[PDB]
Amino acid sequence: HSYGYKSGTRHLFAKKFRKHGVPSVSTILTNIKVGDYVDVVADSAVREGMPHKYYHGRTGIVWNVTPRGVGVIINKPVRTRTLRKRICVRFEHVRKSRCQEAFKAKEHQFQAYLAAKKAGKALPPLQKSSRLGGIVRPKNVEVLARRVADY
Amino acid sequence: VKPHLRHYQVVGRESPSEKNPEPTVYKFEVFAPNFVVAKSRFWRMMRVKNKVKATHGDVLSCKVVKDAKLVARNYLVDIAYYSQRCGYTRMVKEFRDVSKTGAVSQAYHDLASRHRARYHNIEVLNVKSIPDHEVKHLSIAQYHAPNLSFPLLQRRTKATRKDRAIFVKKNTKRAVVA
Amino acid sequence: EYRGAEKKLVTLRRQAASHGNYYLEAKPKVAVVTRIRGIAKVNPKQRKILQLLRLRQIFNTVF
Amino acid sequence: SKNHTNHNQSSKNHRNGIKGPVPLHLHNSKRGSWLPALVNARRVRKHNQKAALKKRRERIAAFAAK
Amino acid sequence: CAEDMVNQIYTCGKHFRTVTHGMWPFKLAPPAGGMRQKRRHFVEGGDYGNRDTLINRFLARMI
RNA sequence: CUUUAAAUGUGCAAACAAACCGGCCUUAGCCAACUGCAAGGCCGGAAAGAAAAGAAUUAGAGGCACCAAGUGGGCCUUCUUCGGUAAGCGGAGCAGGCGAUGCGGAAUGAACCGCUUAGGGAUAUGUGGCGUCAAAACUUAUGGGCUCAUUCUCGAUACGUGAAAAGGGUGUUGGUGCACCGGCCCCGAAAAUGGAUGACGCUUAAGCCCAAUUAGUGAUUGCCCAUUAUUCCUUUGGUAAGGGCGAGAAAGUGUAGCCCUUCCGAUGUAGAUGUGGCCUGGAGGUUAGGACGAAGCUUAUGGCGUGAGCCUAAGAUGGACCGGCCUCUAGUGCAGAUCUUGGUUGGCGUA
RNA sequence: GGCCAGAACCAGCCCUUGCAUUAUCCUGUGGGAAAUCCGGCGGGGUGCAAUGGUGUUGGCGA
Ligand SMILES: [K+]
Ligand SMILES: [Mg+2]
Ligand SMILES: [Mg+2]
Ligand SMILES: [Mg+2]
Ligand SMILES: [Mg+2]
Ligand SMILES: [Mg+2]
Ligand SMILES: [Mg+2]
Ligand SMILES: [Mg+2]
Ligand SMILES: [Mg+2]
Ligand SMILES: [Mg+2]
Ligand code: NA
Ligand code: NA
Ligand code: NA
Repeated sequence: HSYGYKSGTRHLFAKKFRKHGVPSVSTILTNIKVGDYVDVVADSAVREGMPHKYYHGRTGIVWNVTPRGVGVIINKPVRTRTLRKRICVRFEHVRKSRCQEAFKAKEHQFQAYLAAKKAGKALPPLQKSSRLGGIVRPKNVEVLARRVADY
Repeated sequence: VKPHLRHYQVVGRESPSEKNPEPTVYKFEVFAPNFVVAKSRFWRMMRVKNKVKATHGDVLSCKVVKDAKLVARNYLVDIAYYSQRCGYTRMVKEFRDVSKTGAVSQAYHDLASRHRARYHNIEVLNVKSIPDHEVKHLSIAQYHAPNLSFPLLQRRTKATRKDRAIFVKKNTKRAVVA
Repeated sequence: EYRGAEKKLVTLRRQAASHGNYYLEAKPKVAVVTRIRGIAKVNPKQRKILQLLRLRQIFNTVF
Repeated sequence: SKNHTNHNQSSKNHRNGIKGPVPLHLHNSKRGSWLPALVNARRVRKHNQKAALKKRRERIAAFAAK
Repeated sequence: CAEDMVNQIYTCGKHFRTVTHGMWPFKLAPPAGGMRQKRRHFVEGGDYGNRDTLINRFLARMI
């Protein structure tokens, strides 16, 4: 009915219950470099440098840092292809991303294994699958049946 | 004909976990066409009563139960079926067959004929053979009298398949066509 | 190898049954899948899954 | 005389597919970024180019001599 | 040999993917004797779904 | 309106232009300073190249351009819905269809069910069926129950085209010391040409709800029908794959295909493109025919080609011109425009 | 005349018991004559495997 910038954001841009208030000091002290992965989540209590409502859950990479602002590259599908959009936001509307955590853990674990092998220590025994079979000794046995009282 | 159901026994468990390192083992009896349907009924009962889904469970064994020698007995079948506008209904009937499987198949056909109930809406609670002095219905009680006898009337006896004919002579056994 | 594996399973099951416990079998590792419906009025998602599984005709089979 | 629908549009879009995005290492321009850092980066790049020319000259001389 | 291929497929060996990716999909004939109902699950009296080790009799009329 | 809050969704990542581990060079970029942080490079090292824990799969070649057509009235269905009393009504969301498409079924139907299409055999199926029409139980069973219906009316293939409260007959079920509560049938149930489970008919069903496959005898699939599946033969085209160089073989896009083997696809309206693809009047060349009969015309005249078409035969037709091949050229192919000109025709020996 | 038929042979293709489990089971020795039925004790039937060729004999054809 009207193509305003903030149309239909009554629930999107709204603070959670009993969690109102301006940003904290850890947010102010967080450090962002070029090439980091960040999440774009709007803060309703700042109102300066907010992103458009399209970018509220997306993840991107940092390409630019200014005194109080960040530049993020975010993918956007338009018809038959995907664009690379560049948006400028304040530093309060971004948050460091844990999307590569498992990959970095894998790399560290492999390096630790290599160090242990070179040193000569004994590696832990490998895990055993749960899809194998064996003898089952049951402590309790019951009878499964529909009774009269059930209905 | 031989009965169209079988007597199965399914034994199962929930997969052990850290919160549940020693789960309980249950035993289930069901009359089914094959063991895949037996397992399906088992897991339905387990989910509906014990809050255990098939995707976190274990089946320890499924086997088919053998039957007793052929003897004419009276069977009590305790059964329950569902239909809309009636809710769940539980009924008890006495049958007269040569095995538990036969009695239960009779019960299924009877329920289908008299109440339009189907296999996935029927549930069997208990089946047992009762002595001849515990029968409370005359239609079943009349078959264990000591002097029971009757003739065979209105017999529509046909011919062997190889000897059937289309036209035969009027007062003769001679086939004219076929 | 096949004969030995079968015999070993038989002895293990008998040993459990004599004492009154149960034996849990190893879960199946292989399945055989065949397509029983033809190519008409299929959703895009299921179409892609069948293409990835290599079942593009009726009565095609894979492991 | 004015009608709107989104009926055939997804199928049309997927006929020649949704193309994925360009890899981030391509078209990696720096125009419009923070000027104070941009200037220092330019100076360092100039020095690097001079160093590369000198290194090639040294390689050529070594190969010729031995 | 062919027994190597059979063993790998049957036991899910270390070359299961190689052996099955190097094959064309199997193209079978319709089951002689007919199906039951292609629009219902096997549990309901139809044909589709998982039928455990009863798939072998189904396939023995198609191979 | 609201904290709580799903199912279906939606963004990013998962080792070869990436990232890791210790020298060195450059820059003021930051900081009181630097050998600290930032940025761009050089040098050297490691590398289950991604283990084990359910630990992917692919009829899985990535990227980049140029030129142009048609279209811009849509409609139906499944779920979700707003307006409207409603509607074969108006407006939307997701997907599938028809349009543009036949074939096998629902007696009939754009859209329902099955299946999707080169020219043909054999075998087996899907949807639907097995009293006759009409292929199949020459009316199967050595299966269990239920039902009698007197003028539109007992039932009897979904989508879909026959109905409500209330009331009764025959078979059963809770309760107990009569009440209720379901299966089938009857009443409630009233229109205009004569008529419709498709028709006949069917009642120890050929009806309804279940269940079998030759029957308590003992392993496995009763049988009938597709433009589908499997297999065999032939054609045609490839993002094609190999071999060769007594009648036979050309170093080859396209032929009467240079020869042989092999695998995969084949429908289509508007539209695009290809073809040693067909045809008509004339020009430059080349090779030929005709008074022992050219062109034109006739056909139960056959032969060849998927086809447009080409060629021979006979004329008890004609009487002077004309064929093939390679290039060039254009006033170059007709079934329909209330098409244009000429001839004919039924009505009709009628008004 | 390979014009029409029959039989035969090669190749290919279509068709045409075993071991596991055997027990809520089998079999002797208070209730309703006997049986059906319920407690004591003793002895023990269903999931896998086993068109293409190469001649021959007649008919029609002088
Ligand atoms: K329009
Ligand atoms: Mg069928
Ligand atoms: Mg049109
Ligand atoms: Mg169709
Ligand atoms: Mg017939
Ligand atoms: Mg075509
Ligand atoms: Mg056209
Ligand atoms: Mg001219
Ligand atoms: Mg004629
Ligand atoms: Mg013209
Ligand atoms: Na248009
Ligand atoms: Na009919
Ligand atoms: Na004309």
